[PDB]
Amino acid sequence: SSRVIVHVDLDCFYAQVEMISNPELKDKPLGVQQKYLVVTCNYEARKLGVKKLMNVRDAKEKCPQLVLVNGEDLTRYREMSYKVTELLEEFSPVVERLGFDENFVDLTEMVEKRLQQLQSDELSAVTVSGHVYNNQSINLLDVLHIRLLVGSQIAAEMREAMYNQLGLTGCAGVASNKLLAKLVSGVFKPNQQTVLLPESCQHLIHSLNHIKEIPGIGYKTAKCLEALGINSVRDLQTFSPKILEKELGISVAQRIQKLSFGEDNSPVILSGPPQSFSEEDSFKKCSSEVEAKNKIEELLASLLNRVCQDGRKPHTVRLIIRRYGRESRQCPIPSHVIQVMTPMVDILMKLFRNMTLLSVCFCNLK
Amino acid sequence: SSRVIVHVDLDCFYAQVEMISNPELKDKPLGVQQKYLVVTCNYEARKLGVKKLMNVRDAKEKCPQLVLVNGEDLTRYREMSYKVTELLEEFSPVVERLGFDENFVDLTEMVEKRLQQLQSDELSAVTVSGHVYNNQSINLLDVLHIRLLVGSQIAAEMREAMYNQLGLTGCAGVASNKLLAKLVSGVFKPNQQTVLLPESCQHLIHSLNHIKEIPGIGYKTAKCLEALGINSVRDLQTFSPKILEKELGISVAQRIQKLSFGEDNSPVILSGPPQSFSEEDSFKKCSSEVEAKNKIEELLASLLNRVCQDGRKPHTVRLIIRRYGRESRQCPIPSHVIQVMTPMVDILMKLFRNMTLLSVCFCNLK
DNA sequence: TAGGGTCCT
DNA sequence: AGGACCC
DNA sequence: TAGGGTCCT
DNA sequence: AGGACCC
Repeated sequence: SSRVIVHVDLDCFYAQVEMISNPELKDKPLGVQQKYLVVTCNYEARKLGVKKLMNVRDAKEKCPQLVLVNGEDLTRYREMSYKVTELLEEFSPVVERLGFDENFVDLTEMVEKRLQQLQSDELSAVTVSGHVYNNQSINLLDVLHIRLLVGSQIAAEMREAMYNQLGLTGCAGVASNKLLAKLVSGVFKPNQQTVLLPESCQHLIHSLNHIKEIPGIGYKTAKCLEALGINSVRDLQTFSPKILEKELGISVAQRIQKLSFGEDNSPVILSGPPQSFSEEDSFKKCSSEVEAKNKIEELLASLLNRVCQDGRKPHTVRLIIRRYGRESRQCPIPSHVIQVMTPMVDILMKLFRNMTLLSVCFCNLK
Repeated sequence: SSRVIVHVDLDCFYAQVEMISNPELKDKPLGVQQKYLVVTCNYEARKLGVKKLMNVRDAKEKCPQLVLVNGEDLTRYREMSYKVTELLEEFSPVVERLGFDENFVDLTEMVEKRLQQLQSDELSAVTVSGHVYNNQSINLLDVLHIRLLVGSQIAAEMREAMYNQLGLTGCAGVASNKLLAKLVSGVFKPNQQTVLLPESCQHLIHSLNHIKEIPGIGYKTAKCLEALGINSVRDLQTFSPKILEKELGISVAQRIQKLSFGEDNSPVILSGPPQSFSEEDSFKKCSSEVEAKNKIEELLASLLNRVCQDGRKPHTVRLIIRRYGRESRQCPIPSHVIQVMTPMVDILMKLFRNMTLLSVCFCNLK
């Protein structure tokens, strides 16, 4: 029943991809911006004081030289993101993506095949690769320690390969479920890896400073938990099941409470090809509601070649908006047109009618 | 690109199944009732004046003797319904169910395989089986006439088989798409079949007296079409695309207008096993909101053995209600419990809280 | 936030 | 269609 | 309606 | 979760 999961987390992904593109930014502190924000930056930059999501001022002006590169167009990041997942799929087919820069891989079957291959004696020579969370001592007679170490060796091989084959660095964490792998992958932040032995599972989970830090608990649940006095992970562990059950629902409640103990039985799901392709433009009020339809052909133009590219074709289109909350108009894509721009353009137009930012989404792929 | 579709429609299905069960009702006019209604009845009954969905009074008292059998419990109907579909699947794998007593089968591939088998001469001997809609003349040199006739021969074989193997009678209609097959299957109502040649497609579609009669157009669309002056099928054929587009949406609009011409490109979809299992009880106000939870264990008890039976197990439960409009509380089914009553019972209870008729639905099968 | 994406209700 | 969660 | 069911938004 | 459509 016990698993060996790895979580692979790429350092400052977009900046890595931009530094690979213009090398002259290698030494230089680098910010990737979209609109007014520095959504990410390389280490130099971060060191000289910057954070994911500061103002191109509160941050340019917080610092020198700061090179800015525009990262509005996600295309290259999205391609590199899939190169990484495909590489990890080669290790073990079941890989789950979480945004463009994180992947979970279930290493359970692969660890077991390795251990079977190892003869009677070299098993005592199995070592760790990377850090051991909390500096915990290994016990070579613990079968679970031996699996998690083999799991740290797969992880180092994945990271070596992502570096040798794609030029990317990244962190990894090995643990017995997704929550823990993800919590432990960032303990040694830059381009390193860590492995979580079971005896340190409470230490990790209690190293959190707020339940918002638990993946699975977002902006809302957190605000609600607060309203009940629950603030630390230990308040959530000890809070009353009932009262919680009867406030967040049995589902929400009885899952987030297991999380608070480090227990998480959710499988790593095979993500495979994406379920949708969309594009977007912000513009703090810039749609006169009228003129701004040209932005609509915009988005289509890019999308169409993406949607094409795939093979698979979309059976639904959808349009989305915001106001000086979002709204969406869903609709089937007419038969024969799947098989160019011009028809589409006008399906999207009336959709527009039936209704600070705009988007087209192509979904329901077949 | 042209298809041969059959639509198979069983006569007064529940009554057939009840007449097979108690033979003494064979000669006798038979009503199947659920609560206060005669949801269906055998021909004798219908003849001596009865209709699908009259009051057990406005109808018992509209007529003699009238035997009543309770059809609240759908179990036997549901089993016989699947026996019928499985039989038709044996002819050609792609069969779509529409409620418990109707099935569409795409006979395209099977008709073509038959025609290929027929040598050069016997092709002139191909005949029809059953009625030809509108008494239309056949043209043996029309490839489309020849396909639809072979299609009427498959249809007679299906009906013979449903009769010989399962004791059920029924109607069939063969046509080039689902709309037309379904419109034409009831032209000779009792236990007969009809085939639609293309030249009579407008005659059939114009034989309708209201656009509500077009499968695809329901209670709402109809009321809306009316609000625009559209009443006959010919008003809908001739109504303006735009105005219609810009009232029902492009999707709704441009599909129902094709229907009004007898054009319908929707594929017969393989229904396979069901996507959900649910049970229900009416009771014009009888839930004190409190006591009535016993009805909840009720429904579960039956369901559980159904859900079991299948193989596949449900990952979601859901509860539904009405008021002296419906409401549903959706929720995941806790891991380990999939693998009895007692846990469930209480998951359903709190669901109850977060909130003339009651139901449990098990869905999201895996 | 930005510019994506995913699953549930 | 909209809500919630993730990066 | 009753007692089911299915797909879309 | 609720709307619309079918039997």
